Amino acid sequence: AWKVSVDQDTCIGCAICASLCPDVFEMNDEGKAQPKVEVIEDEELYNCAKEAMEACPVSAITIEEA
Amino acid sequence: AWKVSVDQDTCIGCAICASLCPDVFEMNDEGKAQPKVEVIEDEELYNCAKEAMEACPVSAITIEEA
Repeated sequence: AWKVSVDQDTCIGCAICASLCPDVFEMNDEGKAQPKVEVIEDEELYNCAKEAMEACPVSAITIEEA
Repeated sequence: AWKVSVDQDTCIGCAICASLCPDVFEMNDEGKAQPKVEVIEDEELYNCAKEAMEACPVSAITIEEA
């Protein structure tokens, strides 16, 4: 499994992460992304969030093995 | 998108679906499975939930076009 987090202050709110992997990232009240759950257990859902991570224009998303 | 449901009257609480797809299924205070989410959007999460639905011993899980 992997821990997933978005740096709110660093996120610029473009939402490509939520467009690429809505199963992990959603946009909140304040226009920033956040993960729906702080962990991902399935591999291909990991692949889904990793693509979103790698397309972040400011590297606000981090995914690390738990 | 798909809606995931667990029939609370038919669920035997063996937790198979939670072992198969922890990204979607969790056990409630009543000891029955329940989805951790409102809606699945993409293939990856859909595939994980579907594995769990076909393993369910009493057919408590449905995944239908939202």
